[PDB]
Amino acid sequence: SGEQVLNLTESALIPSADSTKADDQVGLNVVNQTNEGLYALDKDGIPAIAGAAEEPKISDDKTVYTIKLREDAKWSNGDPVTANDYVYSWRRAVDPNTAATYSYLFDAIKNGGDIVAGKKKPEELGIKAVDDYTLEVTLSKPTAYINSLFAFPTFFPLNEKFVTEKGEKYAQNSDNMLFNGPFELKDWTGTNKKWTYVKNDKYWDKDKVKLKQINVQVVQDSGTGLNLYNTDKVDRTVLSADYAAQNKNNKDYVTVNNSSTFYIKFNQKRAGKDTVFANKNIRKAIALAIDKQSYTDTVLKNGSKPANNLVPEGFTFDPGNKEDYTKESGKHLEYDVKEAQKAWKAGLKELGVNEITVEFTSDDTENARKSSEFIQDQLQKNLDGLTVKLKNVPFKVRLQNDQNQDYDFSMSGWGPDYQDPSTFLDLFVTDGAQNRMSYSNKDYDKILNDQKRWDEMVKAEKILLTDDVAIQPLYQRSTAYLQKDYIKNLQKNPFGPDYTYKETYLTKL
Amino acid sequence: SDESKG
Repeated sequence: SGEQVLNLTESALIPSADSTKADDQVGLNVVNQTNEGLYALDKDGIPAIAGAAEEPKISDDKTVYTIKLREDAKWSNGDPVTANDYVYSWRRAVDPNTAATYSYLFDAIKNGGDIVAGKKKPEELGIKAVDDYTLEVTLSKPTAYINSLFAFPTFFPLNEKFVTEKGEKYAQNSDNMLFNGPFELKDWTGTNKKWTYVKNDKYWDKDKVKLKQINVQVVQDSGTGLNLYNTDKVDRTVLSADYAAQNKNNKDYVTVNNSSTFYIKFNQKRAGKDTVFANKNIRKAIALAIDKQSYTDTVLKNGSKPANNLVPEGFTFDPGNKEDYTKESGKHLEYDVKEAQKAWKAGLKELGVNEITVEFTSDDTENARKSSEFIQDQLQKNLDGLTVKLKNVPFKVRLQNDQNQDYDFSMSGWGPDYQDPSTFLDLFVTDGAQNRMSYSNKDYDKILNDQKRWDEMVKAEKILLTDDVAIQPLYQRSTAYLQKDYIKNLQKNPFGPDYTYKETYLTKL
Repeated sequence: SDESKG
């Protein structure tokens, strides 16, 4: 009931809206509204056929998938969505020229690994257009979460003609994108603080889309957000720190468990030279010197809780006995000032220095600045002779500097792309596109490269955390909001792109 | 997916 226009906020400028290249939660959420793959997560968090017209035929050994495509699916320029669009985009994803950070997900597809490494041509990838509306996908091995990959933006189709025509400007703004999802993107210049979703009249399932328009603006402090919410300019707003705590008893307060882990990254090599974090004792000193409980109680105050695992609690469970991965792994790198100070003294002796300066990178929101000041406080008071310089940059700049290894240490986070520990653990394999720390442990790589698979993944976390201190988990993220009661059917996805607005609607007045 | 600190 009433006008079906939804007004939302986002905490950062869009880093990428290229469905192949995007690897961040902001951009992946955008392309999830505007484009669509073979599957998409349903209301219960299960991948369901979307671009696929029916349930695939699957071989006995579960490696060959024969998939019929919707014959009524169209691009926003009227071109039909065909098998060729999937072949093109999956080859694009593995093509070394593209340097797509998620190219490693295509290890699941026959020859994907070899193509990323330049050992085979992209045309050898295990996807074939049998005809214009039929795919044959050949996996490298049985992959239980394959349908979750099919629901992930890197596996969405692309219109080769359009992508080619736009060249290096492809997806740099909303005029340089094509849409096959519930919404079209409008009003995005590439670098501005507003953008718009408009119901796509050429979407095959448009009769289920109820919102005519979704307006998004960048807001980076809860006070501004709250004022906009109270003056009815936005319908949902993020609350952090005291703003969460002051509104936690409000009728419209809601908490979202993101099953995401925020962690400290320790870059071991910058501009070709070892940093101080090449020393394990120094990594351990920083890691163990942060009161994680106080952090969440002081900085977040939003349902977030301390993390002593990379893999979040409550997310993934043993196929044998159904017990949580985190219970089997146990805690790692628990807050301990004395053990931190022991590591600090030993590290400083090994390096032959009395003092160290390092720069801590985080984002440029009000709460990220509070976070950084808290961590600076913790490390400086606990570790004599340590100076921590603060860098607080736009999310996209942090990510660029991460890819370039142009940082010392940083606050980073990962949300799962499918429901298995590997979504987290695979990040820190040697030379991985999401490693970017020059962290390399061959035993860790060997583990990650069925009950046996699970048991080994449990063991891997001990190597990463307790043994090597590659990173330091800080918290398991929840997010607090005020949310107007008239928003109905707001689908929060348990993994992959964060939201699906497709069937969201409003019961205003 | 890489997470932003709100």
